[PDB]
Amino acid sequence: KNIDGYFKIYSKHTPINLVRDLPQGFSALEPLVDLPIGINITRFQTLL
Amino acid sequence: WNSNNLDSKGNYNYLYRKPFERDI
Repeated sequence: KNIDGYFKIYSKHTPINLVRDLPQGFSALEPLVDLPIGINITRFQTLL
Repeated sequence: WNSNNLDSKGNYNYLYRKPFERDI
């Protein structure tokens, strides 16, 4: 998320065995990184 | 502070046009 010129990153990792879908359950994401970058953002893309 | 003793010449190298947003 991008707020007041800060780009904030949260994340978590979990073991799974369900290939098909997101698992039905709960676990929260911790803050990892916070970038004071000031960019106006409207679009994004992902690296393979 | 005033920088008339540093940045004046006049000097045209300084230019102008929001909350921590640049205007490139």
